[PDB]
Amino acid sequence: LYHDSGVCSGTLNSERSGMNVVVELPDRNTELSYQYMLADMMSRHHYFAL
Amino acid sequence: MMWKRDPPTSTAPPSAVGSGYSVPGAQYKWYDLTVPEGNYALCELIDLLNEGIVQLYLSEGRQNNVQKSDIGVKFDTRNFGLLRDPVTGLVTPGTYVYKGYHPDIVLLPGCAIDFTYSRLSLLLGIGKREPYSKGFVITYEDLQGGDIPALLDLDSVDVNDADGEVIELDNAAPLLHDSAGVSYNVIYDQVTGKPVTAYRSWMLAYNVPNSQANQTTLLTVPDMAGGIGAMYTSLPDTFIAPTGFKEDNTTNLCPVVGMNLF
Repeated sequence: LYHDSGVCSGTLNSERSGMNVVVELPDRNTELSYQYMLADMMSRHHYFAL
Repeated sequence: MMWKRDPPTSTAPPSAVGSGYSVPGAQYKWYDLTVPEGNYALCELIDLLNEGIVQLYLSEGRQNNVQKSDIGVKFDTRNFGLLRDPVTGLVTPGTYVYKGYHPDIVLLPGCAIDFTYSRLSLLLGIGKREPYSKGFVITYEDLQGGDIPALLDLDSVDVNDADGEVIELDNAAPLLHDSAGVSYNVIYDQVTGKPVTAYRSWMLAYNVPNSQANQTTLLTVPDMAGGIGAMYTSLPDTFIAPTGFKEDNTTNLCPVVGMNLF
C-alpha cells in the first residue's frame, strides 16, 4: 500500500464534508511504525498467515 | 480511396468524353491518414496531407492495379469553378487558377473523408453547421453540385491564338487527360449539359448556395491555432471545490479552480 507518499496517497473522507482527512507525510514511516507496534504487542516468531 | 481495382482494359489516354463514370471492380476501404507531429503552417500541412495520401496509395493501392487517376481524397486550395464560361461550360485558360483561397476536399465517386475522430477539420476551416451532431463525414454525395468544371483544351479550339481572333464555338472540348497520360475522369453529368469532371470539389459544393454543403458544413477561416479548447487549472490543495464539484484530490479530475482559454 502506498504509505507515507504525499504524491500517490489515499483519500478517506465523508460526503457532506468532502475534505480529505488523511494526510501522509513523506518524512514518516508507516510500515516501520507497524513493525515496531506489532513487535511490541507480541513476539515476532509467531507466524500469522492472514 | 479505392485500394483495389482491376487491371485497366486500355493503357492509352481516353478519347471519349465520359458518358458515365465507371471504375470496374472498385473496392473502397477506410484509411488512417496521419501527418507527422509538429508546428506547421497550413500550406505545408496540406502538402504533408497530400504526401500522406500518396503514401497510403503507394502502400497497397499502387500494387493493386489502380489507374493513378483514382486518388480519391486530396486536400487543395484552388477555386476550381473559376474563370469558366457560362456558354462554353469550361474554363477558358485551359488550366486552373493556381491561387490558394481556402482548404478544399476533392473526392472521387465512392470516396469520403472522416473528421469524426479528429479536430484537424478545425485546422482546414471546414466545420459542421451543427458541431454537436454525431459524426462529421464528407462523402462524395455530400458534395453534390460541386462538380469541378472540365478544362477547355487549347488544341481543339485553337482560334484563340490564331488568325487574329479569340472567339470560337462548337469545337469546344474538355481535356480528357493531361500531358502525362493520366486521365481527368471528365464525364457528362446527369443533367448532361457541358461535360464536367467527376471530382466534386467541396469549395464548389459550398459556393453553390442551394443546399447540402451550406446546410450541413461551414466555410470558416482555417484557424491554424490548432483548434485547442479550454484549459482547466486546478488547485485541489488550497481551494474549496466550487459549487457542483466533489473533492477529488488524489486524481486528475480535481475541482476546476481557474478557467482560461488555451
